[PDB]
Amino acid sequence: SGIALSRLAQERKAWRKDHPFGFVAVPTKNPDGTMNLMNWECAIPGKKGTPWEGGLFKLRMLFKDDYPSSPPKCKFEPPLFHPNVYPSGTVCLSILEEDKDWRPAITIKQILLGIQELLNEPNIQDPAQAEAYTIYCQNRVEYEKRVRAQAKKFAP
Amino acid sequence: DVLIVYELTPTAEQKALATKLKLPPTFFCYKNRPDYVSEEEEDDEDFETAVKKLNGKLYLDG
Amino acid sequence: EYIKLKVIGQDSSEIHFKVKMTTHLKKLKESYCQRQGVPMNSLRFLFEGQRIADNHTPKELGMEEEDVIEVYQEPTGG
Amino acid sequence: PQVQFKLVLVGDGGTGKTTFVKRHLTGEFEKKYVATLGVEVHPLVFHTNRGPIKFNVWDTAGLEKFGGLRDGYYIQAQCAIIMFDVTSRVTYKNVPNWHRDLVRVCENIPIVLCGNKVDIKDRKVKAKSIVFHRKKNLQYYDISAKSNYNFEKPFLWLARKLIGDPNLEFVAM
Amino acid sequence: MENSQNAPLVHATLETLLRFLNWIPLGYIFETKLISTLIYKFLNVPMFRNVSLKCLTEIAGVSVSQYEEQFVTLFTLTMMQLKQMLPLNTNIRLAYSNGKDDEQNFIQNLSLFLCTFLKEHDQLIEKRLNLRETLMEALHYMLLVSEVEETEIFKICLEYWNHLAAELYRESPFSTSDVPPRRQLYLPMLFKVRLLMVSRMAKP
Amino acid sequence: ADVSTFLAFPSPEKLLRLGPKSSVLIAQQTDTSDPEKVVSAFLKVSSVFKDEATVRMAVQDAVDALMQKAFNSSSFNSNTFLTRLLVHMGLLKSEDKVKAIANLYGPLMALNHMVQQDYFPKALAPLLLAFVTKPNSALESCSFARHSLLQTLYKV
Ligand SMILES: Nc1nc2c(ncn2[C@@H]2O[C@H](COP(=O)(O)OP(=O)(O)OP(=O)(O)O)[C@@H](O)[C@H]2O)c(=O)[nH]1
Ligand SMILES: [Mg+2]
Repeated sequence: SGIALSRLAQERKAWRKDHPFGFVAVPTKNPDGTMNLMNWECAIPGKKGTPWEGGLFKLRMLFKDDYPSSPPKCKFEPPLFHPNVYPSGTVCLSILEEDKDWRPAITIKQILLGIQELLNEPNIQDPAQAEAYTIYCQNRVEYEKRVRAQAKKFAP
Repeated sequence: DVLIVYELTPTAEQKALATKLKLPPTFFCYKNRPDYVSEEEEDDEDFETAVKKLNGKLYLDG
Repeated sequence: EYIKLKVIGQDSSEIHFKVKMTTHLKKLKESYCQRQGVPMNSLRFLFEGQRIADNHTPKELGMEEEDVIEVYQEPTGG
Repeated sequence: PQVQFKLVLVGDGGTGKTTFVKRHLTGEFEKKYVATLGVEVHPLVFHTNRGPIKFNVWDTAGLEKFGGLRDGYYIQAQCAIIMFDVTSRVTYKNVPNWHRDLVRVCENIPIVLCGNKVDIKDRKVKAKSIVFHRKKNLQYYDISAKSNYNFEKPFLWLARKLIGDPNLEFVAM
Repeated sequence: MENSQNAPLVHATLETLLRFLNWIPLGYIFETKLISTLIYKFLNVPMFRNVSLKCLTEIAGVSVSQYEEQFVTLFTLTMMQLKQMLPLNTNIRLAYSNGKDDEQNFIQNLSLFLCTFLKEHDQLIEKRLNLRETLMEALHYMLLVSEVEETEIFKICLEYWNHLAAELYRESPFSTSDVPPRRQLYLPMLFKVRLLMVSRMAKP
Repeated sequence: ADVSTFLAFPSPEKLLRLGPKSSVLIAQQTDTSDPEKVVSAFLKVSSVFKDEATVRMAVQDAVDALMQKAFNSSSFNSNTFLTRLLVHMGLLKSEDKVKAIANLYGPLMALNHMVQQDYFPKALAPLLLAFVTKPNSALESCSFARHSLLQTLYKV
């Protein structure tokens, strides 16, 4: 019941006091004028030294009532050009996958760091969208050029 | 030989709290470090303000 | 011959490990993996940016005492 | 003979190129090793059922000291024999280098890989280990200048390839 | 290889790719569309058969576990592209006996490719049940090429035959009755190998 | 009137009974505004595909009519249709796991026929090529259809 709200509030406190440099994990305020912990708006910086560098990508995150029993649904908004991101923007990650690598120990900070490290490590063996995978396999430098173009588009 | 020197551990109260929420044992270690102050409770932060605070800088430089 | 090294996990966690200059690094690796009930394959270790092999030794990179080691979790997409 | 073909005989030193040419030229076996200085050109004439066939064999020097105008000896060559020694592994390990030098000048010519000295009991380069000619589509023959084993097979294959007559055979006259 | 319409230029590019395949990281081979391009754009063209098959043989000789579906699709696609140019009902003996040098080189390269790929990934091919017909057709090609009266080609085929016979014997050295699971696959075609060995026996 | 009844449990013989009316009855009945229904209709029509000369011609003309009516619609994104088609055939994964089909012989033959028609965009060829050369167990079952489709794709 209150376990979900307490965990969300405590991890938000921790994020405010301690969080990685360049990330944002702001929980969107409820329309009435109070905190809405279910829906979070986050910002992930493209890892430095990679074509994704120089950009800050938004990411909405929705939690369930059974959290941390079930993982949260993460959706890039607008959707990114990545092999492992669905057209609707949902991010396919094993950690976020309920039945593969989900553990209540994992927190929002670790989820965001994993997503950041996913951007430069696409899993083309099992792609999530057709356009990104096709461009990745056909011509790699075209994929890099597209990634840089969108990063410039998504730059702060 | 290969051995371990020290491993951090937070306060027992935070140990119990993490157990209650099934959080990592060392989750609360942040507040047990120096230069720690009372917990401001306003959280009047919107995504726009958080983006602005970055001031267009998000990467450390050497 | 026997020096301390700092390993910084992805959970704002710092750990000090005593190691020789010739002994294999993997011995430490597994330890940090079992700290949070995690297997060896899950975690990733970086020192000075590049990746550290399991069987590598600090002698090649000349890891001085109290040097900083970063640990990342490699993600698997679907 | 009017039909003349240029044959380039390459390989390491001491593998038996000069002895192999001399056996055809005069039928005598040379027992002493005198290193060739540069190149020696010897005309060999065979009598096939279709007439005389002449090879102007350019027997080169396998020692690096006596190489001479090494890759300049391969210009306008029409057939080649790369010879190594079955009693010496180093000679077989160097076949790729001779083949490289040969095909950098002569893009498409018949090539025979001859493993000489097969009459010696202590054989170091075993038959199973000779697999270079496959991906290069060369012919291969175990020969022996001392025992006349497979003596004329290299020249017979080269003549069949150059003339274009698979049913060609040598008739002594 | 995907825009040029100049035959010598594309042939030179393939000839250099054949050399690059010796050392380039496997990521450039199995994580792109190189295999598909070689199989469909150049393998069927008569003037690109030999070099394309050499490139495919170089690829097939790589023994690695991280890529096993690419080897599976390297086989089925190659075999399907091979029975449209070398029909199973062809008498390779007579055809090779009176044929151009290009065709003979292609036959030798095909023997090399089949021998290499089978020796490497026979286990992978056997594991998949729906690929049984393709494996049987590859063995049929190996049997057809074993009839050619060329010593080098026959040695290339014979080394694979010896490899398979030794593997089956080491599985179970007893005469057929149950039967070992791996031996049951080759039962329909082992008498053909026995007949081949009895028919072309060499002088002792 | 029985077009819906056939679509419920498609069978090779039931298609024939419609006669030449099947060319436009299938196109008219199907709702082509939403690509999901277009893909479902395409799969149902091609499931009964057979090498018999009469049946294959009926299937191919029905498919041509259905796609001609589908592709000449401004409110119809082709990429969505291709992604859904790949998802249903099992070549690609989806956010909501829609159960794949068993045999791809019919769908692959219908695609091979479609690729050679004018209305088929010249921009979806690379996606089909990438996901047909993509290794998959469901594809190796039908090697001939896959090979013919790949040859057709490499033609264009
Ligand atoms: N036992 C044995 N000895 C051989 C055979 N063929 C050649 N030899 C010996 O090998 C030695 C080297 O052969 P040569 O022809 O003189 O040397 P080469 O091939 O010309 O090499 P270079 O002159 O250095 O380029 C000779 O002295 C022969 O006695 C053979 O078939 N059997
Ligand atoms: Mg000499």
